[PDB]
Amino acid sequence: VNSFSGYLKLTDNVYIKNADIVEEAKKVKPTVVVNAANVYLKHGGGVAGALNKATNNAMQVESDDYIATNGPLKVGGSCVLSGHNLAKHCLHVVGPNVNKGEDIQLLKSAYENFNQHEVLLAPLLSAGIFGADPIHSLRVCVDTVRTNVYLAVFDKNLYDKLVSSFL
Ligand SMILES: O=C(N[C@@H](c1ccccc1)[C@@H](O)C(=O)O)c1ncnc2[nH]ccc12
Repeated sequence: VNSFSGYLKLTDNVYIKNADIVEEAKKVKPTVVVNAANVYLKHGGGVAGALNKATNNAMQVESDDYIATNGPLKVGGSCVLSGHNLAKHCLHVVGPNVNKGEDIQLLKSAYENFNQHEVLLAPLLSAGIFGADPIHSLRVCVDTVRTNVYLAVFDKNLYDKLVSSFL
C-alpha cells in the first residue's frame, strides 16, 4: 500500500492520473520523482522547468555542479540527484527529443532507467515539448517498465485521449 490517490490502473504496474506532477510530488513526497531532463540538465521549460522552479532553482544549482564534475548525460540515460522539497530523490531521465532529431528507439532505453526503482512518480518521457507522440510514449512505458510507475499527465484533454486509446 502506498500514498498515491486517484490513479486509474492501466496494467499490473502502471497507473495514470490527470495531475500536475509538481503539485503531485509536493503532496505525496514520493521516494522518486522522475524529471524529463536533457543531457545538460538545463531545466528550462516543460516538466523540468516546472520541477526546478518549485525547488527555488536548487535543482539547477545541484545539476550544474553534477555536469561540471561528470559531463553531460547520454540520450536514454539518467542520474539520481536530490529530490529537494519535492521527493527524496529525483531521477533525471533523458528521453530522445524529436525537435532535435534524436532516435525514438532510444525511448525504450530511457524507460529502462525506471526499473532501477521500485516505485516512481513520473511524466511521460519524450512527450510535450520533447515532440514525441504521447500515445506511443505510454505504450513503450507499459511494455518496458516493470516497477510501479504513477504517471502524471498535466493536460486533461491529453489524459482523456490516452485513457480512451489505451490497448
Ligand atoms: O507535463 C508537462 N510537460 C510535458 C507535456 C507532455 C504532453 C503534453 C504537454 C506537456 C512535456 O513538455 C515535458 O516537459 O515532459 C509540464 N510542462 C510544464 N509545466 C508543468 N507542470 C506540471 C507538468 C508540466
